[PDB]
Amino acid sequence: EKIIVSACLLGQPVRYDGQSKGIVSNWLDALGAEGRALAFCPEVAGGLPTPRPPAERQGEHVVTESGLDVTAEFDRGAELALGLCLAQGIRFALLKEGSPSCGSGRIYNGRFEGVSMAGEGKTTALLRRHGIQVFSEDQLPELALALSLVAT
Ligand code: SF4
Ligand SMILES: [Cl-]
Ligand SMILES: [Cl-]
Repeated sequence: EKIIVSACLLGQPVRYDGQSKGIVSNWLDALGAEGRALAFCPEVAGGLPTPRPPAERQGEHVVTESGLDVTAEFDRGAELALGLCLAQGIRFALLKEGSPSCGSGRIYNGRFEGVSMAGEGKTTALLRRHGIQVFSEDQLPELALALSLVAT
């Protein structure tokens, strides 16, 4: 029935630079109009401000370029995303690609050099570990299908 969605994909200005990543989708707009797309930002939920410095995963740690360790906030935001899914009975997530929290197919490599690698963010990894299917904004058709199959 409902899905959890990265708040930036819904146009909320919660990105590290205060920007949004609002996607153009008639389907996502309709889902939101029905009260079925729950906005959530793991980094803001975890206690990080907006704006905030860029961060990259370095294995299980998440750090900024200056070496500040923000894993505590990233892990809290991931656990709150899981908590919202369990409370609302959500089995699907639409999360922002490339993010150290929301990435699902790729993330930055931890070297702060603009290089991506195959991998997932901290929130995606925890949701997948608990049986929640995570799709990126590049997989809207697949997500829409997965949600429609259980409708009747
Ligand atoms: S943590 Fe996820 S939802 Fe929040 S701004 Fe970053 S990519 Fe978007
Ligand atoms: Cl960006
Ligand atoms: Cl990106």
